[PDB]
Amino acid sequence: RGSFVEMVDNLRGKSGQGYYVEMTVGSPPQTLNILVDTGSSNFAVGAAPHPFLHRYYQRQLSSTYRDLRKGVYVPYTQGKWEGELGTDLVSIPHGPNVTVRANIAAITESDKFFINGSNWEGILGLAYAEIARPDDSLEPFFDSLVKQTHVPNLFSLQLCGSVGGSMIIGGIDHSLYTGSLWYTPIRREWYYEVIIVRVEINGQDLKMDCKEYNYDKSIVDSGTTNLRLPKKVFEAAVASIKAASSTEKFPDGFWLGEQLVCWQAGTTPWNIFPVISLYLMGEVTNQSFRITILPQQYLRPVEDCYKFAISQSSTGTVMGAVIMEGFYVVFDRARKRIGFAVSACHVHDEFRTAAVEGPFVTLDMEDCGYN
Ligand SMILES: C[C@]1(c2cc(NC(=O)c3ccc(C#N)cn3)ccc2F)N=C(N)O[C@@H](C(F)(F)F)[C@@H]1F
Ligand code: NA
Ligand code: NA
Repeated sequence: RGSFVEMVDNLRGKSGQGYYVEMTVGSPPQTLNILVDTGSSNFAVGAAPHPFLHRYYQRQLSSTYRDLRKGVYVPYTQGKWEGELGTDLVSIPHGPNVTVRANIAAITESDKFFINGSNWEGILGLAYAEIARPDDSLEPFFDSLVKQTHVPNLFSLQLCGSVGGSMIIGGIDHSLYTGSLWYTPIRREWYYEVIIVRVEINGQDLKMDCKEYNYDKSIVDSGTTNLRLPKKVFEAAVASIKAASSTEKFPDGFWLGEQLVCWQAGTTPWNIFPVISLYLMGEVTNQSFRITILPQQYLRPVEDCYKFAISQSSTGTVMGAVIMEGFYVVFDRARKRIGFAVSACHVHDEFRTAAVEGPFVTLDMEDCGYN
């Protein structure tokens, strides 16, 4: 408990391609790099020689593979995968010293799913059964780990924005953050859904009915890059960010992520750009706390050309790698709560850093959830 040196620095990534962990499947073990995704619930790995893949799961080499004789077809807004379900032995070499029989979707066909040039071959969905495909009877990886071993029911993520970071399975590592953790209730176990109770742009309230902030949900999602905001909130949010920064001008397409913006090396003026404050529902009645991110988080370098990484959504708020990279994030499934602390690795400057503070008094926080 509190100290897990074998797990520190067990994630890798390339900017905008996500964070992955090394895993092994089958006997003998086949090593695969696997995207860490708290916004889905399937363990799904490349199982056929798609040209984008460095490696793929070869069921025929595994003596412990068991076929479930059942297909799965999974579309998303862009792209899709189809695969064959079964189970096999899975370990995490730089995770707990255990092996579990987990469900695995062996991906046999995909479209716009794998990234050309990336170093990962599958996805580890860490969310709950309610959104597993085909349905909630396909037990997700984390559920199997907890049922079959003594690994405690929690994990935590430190994403460092050549990306790296730490996934601590079964605990928290105190060297990964500073100050205190503050917890927000997981409103329902499907996605890691939470409730945003107030939003401030450089300490000015957007002043919306807070139901707008969670229309139709807000979730914590390591498998998305952007901070995504419901359209109505996104519109209010950039209007207020535009106003805060208008001491300089950007093309308008910029704010829709339709073009990039550039300054010449080491000239980016961060001091014009405002901080963005999200207040999350706290653990106690009428109590919230707030997390504060920097322009360093919402202006992503494209390899000095940044992309605006907040974007409108029709699926609700998505706190992607934009948010998580400032924070150490504890997915405390045993107590149905998500903890945030300042990350000991976040990208910052001389004037400002990311922040997690409380308590604040916020009344009627239950009105903020969408039904
Ligand atoms: C399974 C799924 C998903 C995630 C990624 N994710 C990255 O490719 C990436 C890229 C960069 C970063 C970063 N930083 C993280 N992930 C790619 C394909 C996917 F199919 N997971 C989530 N959460 O979002 C859904 C969606 F992508 F469709 F929106 C989708 F359900
Ligand atoms: Na257990
Ligand atoms: Na600490």
